[PDB]
Amino acid sequence: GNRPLKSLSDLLKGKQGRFRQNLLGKRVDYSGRSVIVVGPQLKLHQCGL
Amino acid sequence: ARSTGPYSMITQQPLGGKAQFGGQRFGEMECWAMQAYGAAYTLQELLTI
Amino acid sequence: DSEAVVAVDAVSFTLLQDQLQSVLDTLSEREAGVVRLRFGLTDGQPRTLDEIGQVYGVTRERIRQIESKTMSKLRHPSRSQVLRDYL
Amino acid sequence: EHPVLLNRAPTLHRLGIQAFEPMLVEGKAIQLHPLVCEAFNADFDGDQM
DNA sequence: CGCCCGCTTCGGGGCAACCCTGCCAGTCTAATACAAATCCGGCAATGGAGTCAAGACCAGGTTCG
DNA sequence: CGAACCTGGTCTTGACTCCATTGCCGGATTTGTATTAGACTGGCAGGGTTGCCCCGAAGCGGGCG
Ligand SMILES: [Mg+2]
Repeated sequence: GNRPLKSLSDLLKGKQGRFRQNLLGKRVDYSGRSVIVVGPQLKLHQCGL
Repeated sequence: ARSTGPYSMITQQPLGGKAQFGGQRFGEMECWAMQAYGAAYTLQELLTI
Repeated sequence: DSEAVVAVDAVSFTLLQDQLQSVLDTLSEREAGVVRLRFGLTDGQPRTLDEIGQVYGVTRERIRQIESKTMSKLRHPSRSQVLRDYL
Repeated sequence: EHPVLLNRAPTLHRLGIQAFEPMLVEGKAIQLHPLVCEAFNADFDGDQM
């Protein structure tokens, strides 16, 4: 498909190297996301879940 | 949500996206935020275990 | 990575080992020694009837009698309800 | 009494991650207290945390 | 005479945000000939490993004199 | 107070069965290697347009032993 290959130098350079992609910012366990809504009866230190 | 799920192949991070379980990318700017608080133990948690 | 450590079967396996050693300690000592040597629970080497009768100094038919008696004891559900959920 | 963190990408500054005491809420959307919208830069147009 | 160096331009690598969300890419002379290796299928030496039947053997809980 | 019992196993003994485990041994298949005599004699072939920045290279006008 005429795709240039990925050598050893391309494992470190740029945004997709090991540094910016897997050394500093990792996917973490014990995690989750959702959409947010306003909670006007909560206390300041409380939150919905 | 994800407590413990599938894992990536070459590196051993948790995987990505709602199609799998995956975690949310605790990326570089969030590492800066928790450095700026000074929370060192939670950063060690989220990047090692 | 479908060969990675699943991290819940490992702790289930450790709890299996703890509960299994407890249930095997509910019996007497010759019995549990025969079971552990017959199924290799002490080194991973499955000893057979002649080695067990040699290390206890009896005949292999006595070992098979003790084996059948204990495996009849274990199939009683009082020694089995805590292990039934582990399949 | 077991706090959780609430990231919001993009984490521009230090208050993008805060720690709230959770409480259980009917529904499937995270209820955020309204007085941290200014720190999170979070309107309720469909933002996710 | 040919000799060398100060500005100019040409080129060349590096970088340009961040959450989710996705999921599997191409093409022709053609066969023989032989030998080592490998493998697999079937009896054939087992003796070890298990299994049963039978009994001898106690020494203690159950009943009669 | 003793007799006799029958029963908790405890252990052994011998006889029998089954079954793995090499061991040849021969055929099937699998993989490697060699060999084909008319003549044939220097590639396709594609993309590529951002912008900015820093720096290093090649060159041209300027003077000079
Ligand atoms: Mg918004």
